[PDB]
Amino acid sequence: EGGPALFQSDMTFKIFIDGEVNGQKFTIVADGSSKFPHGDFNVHAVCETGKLPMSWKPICHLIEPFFARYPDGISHFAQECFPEGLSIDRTVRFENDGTMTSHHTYELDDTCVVSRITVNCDGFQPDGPIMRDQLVDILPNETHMFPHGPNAVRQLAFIGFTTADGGLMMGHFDSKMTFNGSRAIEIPGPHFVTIITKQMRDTSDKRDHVCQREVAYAHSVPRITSAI
Amino acid sequence: EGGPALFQSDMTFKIFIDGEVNGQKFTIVADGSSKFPHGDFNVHAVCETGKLPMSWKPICHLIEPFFARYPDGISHFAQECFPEGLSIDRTVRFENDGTMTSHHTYELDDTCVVSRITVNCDGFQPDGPIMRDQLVDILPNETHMFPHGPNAVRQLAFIGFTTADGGLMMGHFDSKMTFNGSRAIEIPGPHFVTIITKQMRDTSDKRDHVCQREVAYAHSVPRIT
Ligand code: NA
Ligand code: NA
Repeated sequence: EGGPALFQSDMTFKIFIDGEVNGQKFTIVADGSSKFPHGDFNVHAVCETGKLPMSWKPICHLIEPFFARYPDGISHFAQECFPEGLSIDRTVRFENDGTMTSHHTYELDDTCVVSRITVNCDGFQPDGPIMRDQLVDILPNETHMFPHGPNAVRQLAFIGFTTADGGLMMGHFDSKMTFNGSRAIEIPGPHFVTIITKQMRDTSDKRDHVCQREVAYAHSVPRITSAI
Repeated sequence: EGGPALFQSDMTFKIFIDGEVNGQKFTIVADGSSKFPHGDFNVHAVCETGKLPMSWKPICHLIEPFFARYPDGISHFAQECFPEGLSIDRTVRFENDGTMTSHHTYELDDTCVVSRITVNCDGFQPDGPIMRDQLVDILPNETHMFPHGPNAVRQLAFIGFTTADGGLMMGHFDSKMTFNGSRAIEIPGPHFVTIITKQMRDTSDKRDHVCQREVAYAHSVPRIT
């Protein structure tokens, strides 16, 4: 198409995140592999600035939409964007807490996808559960994909995180993916991507790091053909 | 006898809506029925005041969470609320347009659930697709249900409506359902309700007559173990 044809290969990825939270700079490098048919892959992410100043949990969406698994009959926008690439502009606004704003660029180097992300995490509560590292898991969710003009798609999500006291920190996620090239590209109709995420810490790597697994896949719902 | 045991049969409902959009007052009355196991049901609505002064599409969510079909390992909060009843306080904020704020109460009379709702639709664009009636389809959604303390559940959704010119009007839906009793109630863990809606214009004359069908069912999504 021929972006989806490229993704019939096994691929690797590398992510460079330049971040700040409340004025304190951080750097994360991440890398991984994803074999066809994709939709289930791990990432190894390391904080290169010593110790991450906030919970690793909200970093989950920063550390590969083209590795989601799409069925027959839904257009896979992120994959169609290649070989030219795509950018992402994203907001995650946490209730009673700060807002993460990011800019993502993706380029293809043969079968490696290289990602550069700058993120500003501002207005975060120093005595809240993100900065106190009191977030215990990431709730699986049904993200909503929408056409967004001729060259973009918008992803909306409610991303929950369970707190150590058994409460819930809710992030309002709004992400626009934009095609970088001049050709016309097939914009999918409204659909969903289900995303399941889990982070783990091992003795393997001694650096501050997570190993995160994501299962991601697209689906539609049966439409109803009359009101009887 | 309480909760889901009250919903094992065929049931009816009646809805009274007291509304305004940009200060224009309107009244809707609606009824329908829902047969066990529920999850697929019709409503028939009439604007008692004549012509609806806005699109009927954003009214879809006002004109029955207890008629969603719940499977066996998810507690069906809205059913569990009965006989005491349930309230809903809900906002739907539309991008580049108005906000609908509604307050619902639900009461069970035998096998009929009666609903009384006030809605305030404020700040709507007189030249936007809501007020100009240029919304065509209601997109299906995956609404997100969360526990919300020991007596409530919060439902979050992205409710989109396509416009005639192929655009999208997006509503941010935020809704709290609260038990009005003193008994301890089981609060379900995080889950989803899939909702598929279709609205039909009916033979009207003096009053708008609209029919709506909704398929709604709960499901809960993998975890990684
Ligand atoms: Na499509
Ligand atoms: Na449950």
